Amino acid sequence: AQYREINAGLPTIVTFPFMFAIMFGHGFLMTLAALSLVLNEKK
Amino acid sequence: APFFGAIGCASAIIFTSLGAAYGTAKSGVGICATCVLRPDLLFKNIVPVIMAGIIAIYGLVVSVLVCYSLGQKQALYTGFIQLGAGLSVGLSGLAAGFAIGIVGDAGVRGSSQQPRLFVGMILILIFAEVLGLYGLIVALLLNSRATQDV
Amino acid sequence: APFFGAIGCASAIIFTSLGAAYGTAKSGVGICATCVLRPDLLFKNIVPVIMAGIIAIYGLVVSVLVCYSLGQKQALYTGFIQLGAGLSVGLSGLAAGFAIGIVGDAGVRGSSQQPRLFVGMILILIFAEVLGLYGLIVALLLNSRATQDV
Amino acid sequence: PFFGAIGCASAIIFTSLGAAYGTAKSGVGICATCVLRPDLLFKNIVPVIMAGIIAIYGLVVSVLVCYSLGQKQALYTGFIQLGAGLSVGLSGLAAGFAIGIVGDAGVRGSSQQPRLFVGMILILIFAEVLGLYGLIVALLLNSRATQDV
Amino acid sequence: APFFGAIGCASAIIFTSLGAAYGTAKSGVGICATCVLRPDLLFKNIVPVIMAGIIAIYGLVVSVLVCYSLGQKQALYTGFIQLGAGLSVGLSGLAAGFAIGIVGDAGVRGSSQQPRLFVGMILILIFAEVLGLYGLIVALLLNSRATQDV
Amino acid sequence: APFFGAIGCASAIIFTSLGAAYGTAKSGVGICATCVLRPDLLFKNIVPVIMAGIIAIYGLVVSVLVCYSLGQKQALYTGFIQLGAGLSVGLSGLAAGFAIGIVGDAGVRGSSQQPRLFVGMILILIFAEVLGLYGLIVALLLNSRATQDV
Amino acid sequence: APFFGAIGCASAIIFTSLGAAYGTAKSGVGICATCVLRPDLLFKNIVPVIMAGIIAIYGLVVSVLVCYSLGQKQALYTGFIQLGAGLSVGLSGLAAGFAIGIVGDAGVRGSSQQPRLFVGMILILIFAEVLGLYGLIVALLLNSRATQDV
Amino acid sequence: FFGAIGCASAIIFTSLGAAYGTAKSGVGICATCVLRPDLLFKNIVPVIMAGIIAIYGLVVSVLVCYSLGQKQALYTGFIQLGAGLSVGLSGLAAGFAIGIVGDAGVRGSSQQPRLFVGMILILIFAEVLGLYGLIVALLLNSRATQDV
Amino acid sequence: FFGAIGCASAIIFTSLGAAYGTAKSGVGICATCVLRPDLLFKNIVPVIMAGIIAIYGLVVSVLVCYSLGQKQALYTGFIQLGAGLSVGLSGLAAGFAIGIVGDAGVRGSSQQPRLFVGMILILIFAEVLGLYGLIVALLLNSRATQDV
Amino acid sequence: MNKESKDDDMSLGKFSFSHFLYYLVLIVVIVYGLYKLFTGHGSDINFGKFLLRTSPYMWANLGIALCVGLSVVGAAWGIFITGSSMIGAGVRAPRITTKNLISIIFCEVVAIYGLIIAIVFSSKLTVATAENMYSKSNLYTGYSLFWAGITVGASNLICGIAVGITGATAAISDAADSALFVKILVIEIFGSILGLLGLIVGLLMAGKASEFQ
Amino acid sequence: GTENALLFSNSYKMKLSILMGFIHMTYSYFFSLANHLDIIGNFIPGLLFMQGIFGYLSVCIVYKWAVDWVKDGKPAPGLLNMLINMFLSPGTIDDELYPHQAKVQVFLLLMALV
Amino acid sequence: SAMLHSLRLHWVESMSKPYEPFAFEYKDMEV
Amino acid sequence: YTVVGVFIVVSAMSVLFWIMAPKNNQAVWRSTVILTLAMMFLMWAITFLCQLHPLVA
Repeated sequence: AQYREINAGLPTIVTFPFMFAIMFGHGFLMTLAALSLVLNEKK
Repeated sequence: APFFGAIGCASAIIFTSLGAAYGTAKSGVGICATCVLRPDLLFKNIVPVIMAGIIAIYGLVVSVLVCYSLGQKQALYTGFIQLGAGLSVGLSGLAAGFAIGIVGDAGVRGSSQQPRLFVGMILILIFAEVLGLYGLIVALLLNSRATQDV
Repeated sequence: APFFGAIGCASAIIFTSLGAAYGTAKSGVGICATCVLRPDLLFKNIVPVIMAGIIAIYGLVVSVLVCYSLGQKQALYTGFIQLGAGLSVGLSGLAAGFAIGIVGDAGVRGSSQQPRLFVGMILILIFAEVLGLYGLIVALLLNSRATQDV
Repeated sequence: PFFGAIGCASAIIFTSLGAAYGTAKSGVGICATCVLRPDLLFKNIVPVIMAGIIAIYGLVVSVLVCYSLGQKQALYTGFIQLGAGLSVGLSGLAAGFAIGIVGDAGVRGSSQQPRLFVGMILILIFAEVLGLYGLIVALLLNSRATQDV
Repeated sequence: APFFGAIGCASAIIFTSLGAAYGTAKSGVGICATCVLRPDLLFKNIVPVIMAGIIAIYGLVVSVLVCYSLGQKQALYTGFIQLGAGLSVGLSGLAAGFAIGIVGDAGVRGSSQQPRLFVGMILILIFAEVLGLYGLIVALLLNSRATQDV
Repeated sequence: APFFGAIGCASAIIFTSLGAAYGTAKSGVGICATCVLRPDLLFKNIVPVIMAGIIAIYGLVVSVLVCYSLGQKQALYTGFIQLGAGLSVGLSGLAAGFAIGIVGDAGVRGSSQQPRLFVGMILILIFAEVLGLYGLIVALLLNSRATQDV
Repeated sequence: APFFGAIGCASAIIFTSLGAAYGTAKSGVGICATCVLRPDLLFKNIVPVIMAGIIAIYGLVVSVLVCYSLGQKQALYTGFIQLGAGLSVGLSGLAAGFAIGIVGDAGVRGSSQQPRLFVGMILILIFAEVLGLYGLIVALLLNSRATQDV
Repeated sequence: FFGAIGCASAIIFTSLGAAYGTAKSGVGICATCVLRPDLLFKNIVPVIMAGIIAIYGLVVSVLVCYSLGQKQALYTGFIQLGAGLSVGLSGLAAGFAIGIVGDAGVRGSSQQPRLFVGMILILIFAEVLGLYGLIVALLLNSRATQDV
Repeated sequence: FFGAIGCASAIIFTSLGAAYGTAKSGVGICATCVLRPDLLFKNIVPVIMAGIIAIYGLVVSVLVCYSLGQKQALYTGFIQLGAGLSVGLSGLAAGFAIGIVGDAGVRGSSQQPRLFVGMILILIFAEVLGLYGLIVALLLNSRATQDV
Repeated sequence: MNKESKDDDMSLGKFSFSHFLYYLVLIVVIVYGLYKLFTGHGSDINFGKFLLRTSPYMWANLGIALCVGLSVVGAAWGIFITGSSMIGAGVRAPRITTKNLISIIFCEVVAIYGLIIAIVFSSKLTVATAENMYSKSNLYTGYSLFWAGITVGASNLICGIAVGITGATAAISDAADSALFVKILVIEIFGSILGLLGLIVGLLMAGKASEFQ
Repeated sequence: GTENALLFSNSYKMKLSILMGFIHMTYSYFFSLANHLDIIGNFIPGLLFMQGIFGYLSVCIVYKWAVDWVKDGKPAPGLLNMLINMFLSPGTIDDELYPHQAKVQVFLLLMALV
Repeated sequence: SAMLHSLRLHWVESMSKPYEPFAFEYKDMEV
Repeated sequence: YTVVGVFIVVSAMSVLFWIMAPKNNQAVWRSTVILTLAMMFLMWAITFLCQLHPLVA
């Protein structure tokens, strides 16, 4: 899997999180804990 | 009436004879000689066969009394109260015959090498043989009120 | 009349005699195995068979008390009471004899290995009769209402 | 009917069998641990006394269920007491079965190191809730058995 | 009416008490065995007994909630949803306790050597609690539909 | 009508929770042993416990969907269609969980030594969802045809 | 009668899912165990799990076709040919999965030593997979006559 | 009317015996092919021999399925269970004997090449029970007639 | 009327006993045939001798099946169960003893050419048990027409 | 009646699992059927007030077929351990192990024992051997033939099993060299009288159930 | 909509996952059909039976939630439409079908068989 | 909630074209 | 009444899933808005009140 433009799984970034997010407001705590990882990404 | 209760007399000596047969069977098994001879424990090992047969000999009197109290014709009232005394002497004779069989097998295998365990092994079967006497006493007390039925 | 409570008298002595026979066999196996190494602890170890054998007196007295409370008529208020009341003391004596046999075997082998274990094994074996005492008390309380058949 | 006496009597038999198996495993572990060092025999006897306390719930539930028995025998009074007694009996048998393995593991592990007596006493003291839950379920089932015809 | 609806309330506490007893025994065996070789994991290994012992509250609350919905006068079609929800909650609590026992023993035995697997053992041990919550929620949903009839 | 259709809805969660508990215990038993050899392989080996425990949602959704369809009144032909979907989904989830337990333990033990076999072990275990999805679809189609009015 | 058709429709997909789960577990156990020794044989050894997992489509399609003809009310004539065709499809799928499992595990285990018997194992699995297709065809022929009434 | 269990029992027992015979032949097939890779087409005869017995129960269930009407008495649903059970037991015994005969014929034919005639002769001769039970089930199914 | 399971039990039990005896005789013949190839024809007698017991259960099953579907009653449906059970148990015991007797005779004949006449004499003399059950089944099946 | 189709399916299902028990593992017996039948019999026996009992009259079937089938099935299983030992000796000795085949005839006599009683247990009829409780009375003669043929079949099967077990040990008869097989044959000859005495005492104690007009 | 009890939100949540997965399946088939670019073939013929069965099931599912008045279906519709289809060619509607009404199953089976 | 990743990785990867899409989704936003 | 009209009016009438894209990562950013708008159109609130019956049963 060393393709330059395709195919490498570009549709999994949209189909993966959209279909995976349908199994779950319970998403507010995941949005807050995921939002803490943006600032905590460096350290 | 259905005449239910005659199986209690025949079922009395079944567990007692099976317990005594398991006692003499479990006591007769095993080795008893060391090199060429023994300590004369062959005369001491004859007590477990009489101790296992004593439960069947005491259980035979309950089946004889139940067979004499059964008769040719009896109602369901005396037949229902008469049945049940044989199973109590049979279960205690089978359990005491099994404990006398294991105690006679361990006391015979350990008694073959050294006869010092015959003092406890002889009192163990005598203390375990009281279940047939208690079951025969309960069978006699239960059969004492089953006579003269109408 | 119809009656089915006749098996309750022998049902307590059957399980109590089976549990006392199993505990006496398990105590005699450890006493016979420990009597070969040290013959001094045989007379001290012989007390657990007589102490374990006292559980059959509750089932025999409960069976004689249940059989003594039987009248001339069978009703729906006396049948099925001696089966559960005697079956509770029979199961409690069977579990107490089963734990007393395993405690007597490990207490006899461990007491034969190292001393000072007779106080703990005799303490646990003397403390294991509380289930048989509570089952005999519940069997007496259930047997107290077995009369007055309407 | 008239068959609730075995269900009311089996409650003390289940807790008595579980306490007997717990005293058997505690005596086996104390007998196996007392051979190496006879200095902790009094500490290892706590499991038999802790396992033997579960029989009082089935005995008191059996005496309370036996005290509520009326003078007649029907099908309405021989179904609730059987499940209520069988619930406390099975809960006491399961609590005694777990207390036997917990007391045997604590008595066996207490020989090499006595530092696990706090954890074994904590788990053995914490595993007694099944007898109180089954006794409370037997009391709740026994509370709705009044007016027996 | 028969009035046999108590078997569903007794089977839930029986299966939940058996699964919680087997899980507490299996967690206490590996915790007691791992506590001797390593005293640092004593506070860490106590999570499995507390997590396994919480399964009894679902069957006890389901049996206590199902006991109030039985009624003083039972019917013939009343003891179906309580039996199915009690059997489902009992089997779910027994399977959850059986998986929590092997997960606690394998988590304690694997965590005794290396403490790096405490996150995977904690997540894998905490992930099995959904079965008792699903069976308790199904027993509550079936218990809610057992109070409208009669 | 008796209205005894709750056993069909309650029958699925016992086999599904038992199969998911056995698969989660089988994956958790090998996960702690495979996590000791490599710390990075713990998160890769932790997927089989959630994959084995993910099969309980079919029986929980089938039991939760069949639980609300009972109500108070029922018919003579209502209660037999849900038993095939519940027993089929329960046996399919129990067999898939039982095979997923040994397949997850053998896949974790084989993937613990070589990290290249994790894709083959995950790909082999990924194909087991078709049986639970087909049984859950058959149980949903059978549960959908049971209630046709109201 | 109330209904007897759901037992065959549940036993068909239950037996097919159990046979496919047992064959997939038995193939995945030997494939996961033999995948560590040979990395190139991982793609060849994975054919038995995917080929064994396709056997559930016959019992799923037969259970869906039998479930499509059963609504809220039904007669008693369909509940014998439906149970016979579902039992034949279930026994054919269980025999096909059980026969496919041992040949897949033995083929996957024997394929590591000599890589020349893959055509014999693939022809053995392809020739053993027709047993479920024959029972699925008999269940389709028997299911074709179950839609005339109701 | 419950004669469908006898019709499904023939294909169920024949499929179980053919599956056990195919498993028993495939178990020794990999062991016989592991020693010598030349014999690859001379050891698959027990799989086709065990699979050939399924046509008796499949043709018996297919022929018995066509004789099902809307109305039927209790006399026409008794001989089909014994005929289908006898055909299923004969096919299961023939498949179980053909599995051990195929594995023993492959293991004996693996070492010495002259033992293939005995393994083919025993496996070809052990299939007479499925034809006898299928013929008895065909005669019992053809001799069954009843309405109402 | 439940004579169909009794009629199929003769071919089922005879096919199971002949299948197990042919499986054990083929396993022992295939195991002993690997040493010497000349003993294959001498060792092949037990499978052919054990497989001939299916003709009695097939003929008894055909004769019992011939009296079903045209005439039947309450008293005319009991002889087929004992007649099928006699030939089934005799064929199963004769096949089970013929398997171990054929394996021991194949090992004794494989050792030297002395015990082959004794094993062939015992295998030839073991057919009297199946012949007695076949004669009892034919005698019981022959008297199945008394009234109606 | 349902007792015919239930006893036939139970008798076939018992011999099927019992025959498949000693065979290769393809099927197993139901272990839960004993506890289910014991709990179902003990539960329905106590409640309600009634006496559980089955009431057939003769059933006309199991005596003649059960006697010859039970005797032939028991006699056919005894020669397996004897022929495997006699042929299992091999070339180790030319002694009496190849001349002790008289025990195989004693085990072969168990096939005729009980089959001759089953042949004598039917006179001028094959559906009913005596009067039955369907058009006549006195069904005890047809009722006792099942227990008489079952007792004679079990006695002939036990005597043939004991004769086969005595013949299997009487095949070699010696653990070392220089041994005699006449001592094992003397004890093996004493077990053959149990089939003749049990068949004569069983056939004489059961009376007769033939000559039904 | 809203979740208040069972048997109410499942009728929309059941067809919601199929209607949402149908666009992902059609986009996944069009994405594979657009790729692999003389070298065309084996992709235009595929996704015709599933597009007809899933298209007729999704069309009856979308048309079923708009049918009030009575020309609709409680069981389910959608599931009963595709479930009843592929079994009988000479049908009319089961249930809640438009005025077509039997040519859709014949064109679906004829286009799926080819 | 990894069933969508398993089904999209196994079944979705066949009609579109392993764990290459999960690494490619995180590596897509980085580059 | 349905949410398909609001989803078709919003998605089919807003930008049409086009047409400009960035010069860096235009593939993921271009194809991401089409799938996100497609899923957001699939979540258009298509619930009951066309065939709904609350308080069942």
